[PDB]
Amino acid sequence: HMTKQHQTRLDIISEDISELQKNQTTTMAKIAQYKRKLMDLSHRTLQVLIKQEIQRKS
Amino acid sequence: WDRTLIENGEKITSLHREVEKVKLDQKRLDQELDFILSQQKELEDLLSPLEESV
Amino acid sequence: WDRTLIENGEKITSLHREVEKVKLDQKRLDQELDFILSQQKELEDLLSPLEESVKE
Repeated sequence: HMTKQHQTRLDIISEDISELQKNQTTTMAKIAQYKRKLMDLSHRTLQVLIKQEIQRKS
Repeated sequence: WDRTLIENGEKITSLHREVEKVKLDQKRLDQELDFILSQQKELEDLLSPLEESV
Repeated sequence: WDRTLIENGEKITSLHREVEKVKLDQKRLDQELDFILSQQKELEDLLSPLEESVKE
């Protein structure tokens, strides 16, 4: 009869699944931050490529 | 048997979805990750050439 | 009465491993954020010089 140590283990598993969700939330917020920074870098490099290519023609 | 067998049997199924749900939210997070490492290795490729030239 | 027990013990070990594996992906995933981060920096340092010689 291990019915008691099964419930303990299920608390532990349920405890960890909670922590998991908390991690998913936070790193959701980090991806969001990094995607916004990436859009700024992408623009700025494009401008440089533009201004830079305008230099060519002349 | 205390009916504790019922609670465990119940938690099992509950925890089952949780993980399955969570495994999904993860798959979606991993996808956001590659798209970044992708557009980013592509931004550094466009810049590496014209850096030591300007 | 007993066969049910030995079955839950196995079911619990499954949940236990599914959880362990998901943990590993989060660990890996944060490791990748670190890379992304040290990469956005090098990209920024790499940009300033270029956007300056053109601020004409």
